[PDB]
Amino acid sequence: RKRRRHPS
Amino acid sequence: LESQYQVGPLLGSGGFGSVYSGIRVSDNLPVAIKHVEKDRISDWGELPNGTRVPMEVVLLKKVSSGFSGVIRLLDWFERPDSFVLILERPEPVQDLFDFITERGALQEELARSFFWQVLEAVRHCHNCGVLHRDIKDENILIDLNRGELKLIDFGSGALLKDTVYTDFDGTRVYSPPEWIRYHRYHGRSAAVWSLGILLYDMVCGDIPFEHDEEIIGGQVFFRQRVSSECQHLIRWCLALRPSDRPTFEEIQNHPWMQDVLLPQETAEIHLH
Ligand SMILES: O=C(O)c1ccc(CCc2ccc(O)cc2)cc1
Repeated sequence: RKRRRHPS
Repeated sequence: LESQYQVGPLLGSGGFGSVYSGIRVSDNLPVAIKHVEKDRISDWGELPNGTRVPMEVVLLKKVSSGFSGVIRLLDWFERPDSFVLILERPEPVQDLFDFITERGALQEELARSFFWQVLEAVRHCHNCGVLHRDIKDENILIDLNRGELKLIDFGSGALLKDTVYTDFDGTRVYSPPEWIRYHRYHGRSAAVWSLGILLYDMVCGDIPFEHDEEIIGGQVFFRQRVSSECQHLIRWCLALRPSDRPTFEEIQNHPWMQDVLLPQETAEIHLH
């Protein structure tokens, strides 16, 4: 499964 | 002054922002030199000297007492088009997002120690009048030798108040359902919601929600083996109604939180 960062 | 610091190269290829490696010439202390453009600053504050500075500087100064758990602002400068922030630079570090990416779901003993230290750091912020508003694994540094966590990036924060917040510039997938639905939230219970997302992230290996519909749906599926005590804490932090969420005291008194490891034990058991 794709784990990603999330911009503020 | 580039006379007071030896400036080195960009840190993290810009993933922390415009942050450069530095060394304080006075005593070879490692520093992180963070640059913020005036044109890109959301909220402004006034210093006790009456000087107009970015809110991030105001919040950093309010928490900079030297408690280990938040990044310490050592100094700052104003330039024509920017402000420069001199932050302590712990070494060696890895941020908790990268740490979870390559370790996977963390053992509950390790998640307990990490979560406990995040709780103490957020309590320190609130005690200093500061609401961080962007608690997430990306904004947490692990000191890999000492086993100590550091909360970073106050660029979305605000002064702590008891009245309602109607603005928000933190991370949406960590924001609470009352923000998604009504664009209103109170500071402490919104922080508790983001801490539930963080705790799930630690023991499951990724955050639970990606879409607005999941955030407001009120259903937490556990994709990893997690103790009943930990699941209960997570679900309590992620109660849909803010008033159903625990206080920080109730979190730290929860059965799952007892018998936490010390930071040094944590480093020796799980990091060295
Ligand atoms: O508060 C912030 O926004 C903020 C705080 C700290 C940093 C520096 C992180 C770091 C430390 C050591 C290292 O070797 C590489 C990166 C960046 C931003």
